[PDB]
Amino acid sequence: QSAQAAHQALVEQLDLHSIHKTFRNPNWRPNQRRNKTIKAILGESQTNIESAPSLAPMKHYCDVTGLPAPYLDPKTRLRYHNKEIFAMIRNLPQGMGEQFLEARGAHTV
Amino acid sequence: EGEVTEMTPEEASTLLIGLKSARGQKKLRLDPSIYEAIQKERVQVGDVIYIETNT
Amino acid sequence: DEPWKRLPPPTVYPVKEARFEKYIPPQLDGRERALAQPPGQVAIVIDNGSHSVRAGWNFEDKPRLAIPPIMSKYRDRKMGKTFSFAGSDCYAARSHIRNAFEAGTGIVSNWDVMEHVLDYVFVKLGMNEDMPIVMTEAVANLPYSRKSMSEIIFECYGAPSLVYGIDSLFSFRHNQGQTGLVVSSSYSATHVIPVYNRKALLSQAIRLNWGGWHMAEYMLKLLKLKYYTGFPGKLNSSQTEHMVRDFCYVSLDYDRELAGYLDWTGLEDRERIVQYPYTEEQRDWSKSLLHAFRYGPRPFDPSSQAETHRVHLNVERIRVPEVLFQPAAIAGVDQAGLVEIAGDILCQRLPSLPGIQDAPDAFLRDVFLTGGNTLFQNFDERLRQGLMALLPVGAPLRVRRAQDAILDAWRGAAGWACTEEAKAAWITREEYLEKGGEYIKEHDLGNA
Ligand SMILES: Nc1ncnc2c1ncn2[C@@H]1O[C@H](COP(=O)(O)OP(=O)(O)OP(=O)(O)O)[C@@H](O)[C@H]1O
Ligand SMILES: [Mg+2]
Repeated sequence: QSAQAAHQALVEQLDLHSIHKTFRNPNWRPNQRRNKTIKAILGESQTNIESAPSLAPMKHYCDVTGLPAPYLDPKTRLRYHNKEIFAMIRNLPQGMGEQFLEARGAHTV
Repeated sequence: EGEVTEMTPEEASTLLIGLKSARGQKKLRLDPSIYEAIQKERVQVGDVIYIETNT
Repeated sequence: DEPWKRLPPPTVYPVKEARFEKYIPPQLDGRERALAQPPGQVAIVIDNGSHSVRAGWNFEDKPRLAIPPIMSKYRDRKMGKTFSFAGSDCYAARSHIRNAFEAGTGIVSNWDVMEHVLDYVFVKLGMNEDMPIVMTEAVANLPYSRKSMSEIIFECYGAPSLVYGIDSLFSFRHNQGQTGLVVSSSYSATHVIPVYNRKALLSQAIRLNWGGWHMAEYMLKLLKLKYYTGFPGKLNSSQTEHMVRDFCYVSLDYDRELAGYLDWTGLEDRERIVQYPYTEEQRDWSKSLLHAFRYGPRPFDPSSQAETHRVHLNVERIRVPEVLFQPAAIAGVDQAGLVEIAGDILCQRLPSLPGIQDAPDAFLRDVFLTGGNTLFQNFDERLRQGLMALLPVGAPLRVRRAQDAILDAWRGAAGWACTEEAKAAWITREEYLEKGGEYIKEHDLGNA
């Protein structure tokens, strides 16, 4: 159908293989291992070291609703605003507690 | 009147105290008398204090 | 009944995300002008934005090209031919995508993706090979990354010369920057750089690892948690990017504003709502904080398809930008916040430097905001109010914005591109063949 043909005509029109690139050196070929993660590069490099943690005490916010949290639940270690949110926390689907932690980069492990 | 941002004993008598409000911070040179008044009250860094400069 | 039943019908915004747009042919007119312009005064200027690679001609006031650093390559096996894409030709219709940058990070890492992006740039600029390239770097860009890029430029494209400079510092030079504190918040990160007599003190620059990427990712995490019982729209980072852009703002007093944010009175105004696509053939919800959090003042029912296909942002309007000011509290980032960073620089570092003269007063008189992720409402006002409390009373603090937060870094490089400063900083191909791609000319706008 013409809609698919027109779409495939666009897919053709955009293709970087259909375009020929005379400025590209044909002889040079990369090292296949050249793609490395920042961890790998820093490890292989053994200023880009540029910040440190704050010494101030941080404020406490509810992991569910983000509102300020007077309370930390000793069971799941979620911070919560009030009894209404504590009620949902203690009956969360079993895996969900680790997601509310993970939203602030906390985990049980 | 400000939050006590610094308390630097200058001599070993004089104190320098740093005070801060939402609108800036200030340093004051304190005579040992007003220092010990500040020190008889249990002022520490992070406390909020009121000082009358001349009384 | 009445407190909801009297309300007008909710105002709701269609969801947005990055999408393909009408074809742009290769601009041979640029190649023509570039050869007509005087010798030694023409360069290709590329800003390697992790959100958008911006490219064009130094003699022009805006980039010709603004392209996501992405590629796609696949076979429609029934059609047999291979197809390959780099940029918005990736429809961000397979969306079979890879990106040149490491996720959320300022540094290029998939060099094959980058090399396809560079091929796309030079095609669209009408290259018919030989032209000097001005290219932006991350702050403290890694030596291996600098090498691999320059190796692409000189081995694969054989270009006559390359120069590397920091995009935020180019932006500070398009504006009449002379000395100041350059605050950049970008896609990848946030940097505070002190600049003295047009020279950046990069040994005293600091990076906060939060940016427009992390805001889009964090907004996604929160909306997935808000609708953990399931949401019928496919939540994606490219959508929450547009939500952060359109709806987030910085609180001038966050605790005061937050603690009252889910009060039912005026929640219809504090709430903003976006519609995902849909098709259709004494204990009460009105006293539940979690109903307000999720659905606001209206009643809710799952029978209404449209009302099931909408997310309510509410507290996320202000919680998301606050991660810059309170990173460890709100997102657990073990880094000091933006006001504490700028305060540490102005108050502890610069007055300790030898010979710097009137620190902070010299730098303090022009705190300068760059990069798109600074564009939030009240961002400048919040930064000023925070610094003012840390400074000696009545000190001449000014917080100022670039005339444009995103293009101005390219414009600064385009203006700088062929100055005697730049041409003294250029590395020639033969100098690269002598010194190798790790080598860089030390200059005021470049890395050490
Ligand atoms: N008006 C706006 N308000 C808030 N955020 C915005 C606005 N316009 C753009 N942004 C965001 O700013 C970011 C783009 O920033 P910018 O273009 O300066 O980065 P970049 O040059 O790609 O990054 P880097 O230098 O780290 O590689 C995106 O996350 C985008 O959503
Ligand atoms: Mg940038």
